[PDB]
Amino acid sequence: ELTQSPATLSLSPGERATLSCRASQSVGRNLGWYQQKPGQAPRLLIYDASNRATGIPARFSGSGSGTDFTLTISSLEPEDFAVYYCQARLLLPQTFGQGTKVEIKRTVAAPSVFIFPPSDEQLKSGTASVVCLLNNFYPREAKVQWKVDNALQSGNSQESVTEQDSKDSTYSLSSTLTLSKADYEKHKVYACEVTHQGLSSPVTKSFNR
Amino acid sequence: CRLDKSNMLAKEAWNWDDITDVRLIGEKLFHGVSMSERCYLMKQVLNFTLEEVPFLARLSNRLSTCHIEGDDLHIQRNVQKLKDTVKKLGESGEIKAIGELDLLFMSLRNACI
Amino acid sequence: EVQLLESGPGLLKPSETLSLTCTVSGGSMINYYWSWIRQPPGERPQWLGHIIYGGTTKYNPSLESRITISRDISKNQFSLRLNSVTAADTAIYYCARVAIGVSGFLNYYYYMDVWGSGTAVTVSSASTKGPSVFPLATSGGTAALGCLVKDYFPEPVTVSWNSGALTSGVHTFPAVLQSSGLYSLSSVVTTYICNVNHKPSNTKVDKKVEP
Repeated sequence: ELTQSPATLSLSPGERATLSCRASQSVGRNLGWYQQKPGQAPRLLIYDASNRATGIPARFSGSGSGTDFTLTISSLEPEDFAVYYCQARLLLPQTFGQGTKVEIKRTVAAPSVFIFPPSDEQLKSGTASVVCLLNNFYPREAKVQWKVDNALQSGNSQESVTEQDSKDSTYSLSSTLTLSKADYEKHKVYACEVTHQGLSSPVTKSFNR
Repeated sequence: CRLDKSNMLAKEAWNWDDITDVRLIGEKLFHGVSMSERCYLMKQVLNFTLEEVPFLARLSNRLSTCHIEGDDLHIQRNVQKLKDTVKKLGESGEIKAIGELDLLFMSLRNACI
Repeated sequence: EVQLLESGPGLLKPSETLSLTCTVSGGSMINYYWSWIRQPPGERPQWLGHIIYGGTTKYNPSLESRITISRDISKNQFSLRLNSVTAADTAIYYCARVAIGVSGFLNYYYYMDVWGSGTAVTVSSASTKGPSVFPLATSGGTAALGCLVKDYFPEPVTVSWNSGALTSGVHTFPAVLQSSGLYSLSSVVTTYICNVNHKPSNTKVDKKVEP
């Protein structure tokens, strides 16, 4: 089986990147590396441990044999921040390694936090959505909690997170708490509280219905 | 022992047989067997096989004189693993054995030169 | 250059049969193997099976009782059939050409060297619904505004702002699947009109976001 390290590599553009794959039994030199960017199909990058596939530029190189293999990117370009997978022969059940995600490193950036109450158009539909937005933060790890008149909510919100922004290297996240109109009207205080290591304490954005 | 460099489907074989499957002729056949003794092991597989063609006998005849010194049990035990397998599959043993007649060649050549 | 084009339905209901076709252009099917791969959301790519030129197949044992792979050499196509689909079969499916040959010590190599662009397959019991579009009216000094694009099926929707004039500070979030089986997304930015298009229902909506 194939073990990739690390799960996530955070590096700066122009930096040299080194990714590892270890096989539990020898695969000789018959290891390949693949690149996948979000939205797209994987692509063969390196085959037989060290040969560049068609169209692959010179900053990509690979080495190793037996069990221990390395993929190097000598100078990371913007386009190189992506997931890299290893693969060797037809191994089942997992033909590919877990992947290493190469992420853009930057200095910590606290989220700007915003709360939006349900619009009036939606309430006369019977449903209430409350949106909390955490904008432009780094790193990815954030925690959002909803409280309705100070009661901690469970099971009625969902989150979504953007891909790392190409220009500023940040992430943005939404949490949407959903309840019925009736049930929304029988409470007053709606708060999302956010924890993130760029913040000096947890922060709350709230409104009164 | 030794043969020389000197000595039609081609290797389009993998269109017809899944290369990811187990083969009769494989790394394990050689386990524990030194480099200097591989052609001798590979003679035993040749002589089991034929005896249980023209190109083959030309290579075989020449290896009559091919032997090692001391005990060859570490070799014969590996060969017997092949024979047991080329029988236990019965029909399929025969046909599988017959089906890899070319790997026997690639391996023979490579060990004997 | 060799190109593989997947063709299949985006959407299936549970218990239907998935069937997909790959057309191979600009190359031949002899001397390669032909594989299907799928990538469930959040996961690595997973090999489903392959077929050789001669017609022999090999399958991922976990799909074994449901999967068939075939090929039609005179058409330069190969195909996947997966019976009795459930929500567990939701993924992006890819065809891939496999380069194989002998290597090492009586061994082999196996590289998926040319991939299709992928076809998203969703399995869901839900029906076609256009979205509702509602307005969303610390750090910076900054304010944020947005559109909540709610309760649609199936994917996708496209959003732009001021007819695509306004792109800076725009975050359009990936849709989330609600417990109702319907999608929801929001787009935000830190005159504002968001333009929501849902081809499947033919919803075009332009929503003015006001303070």
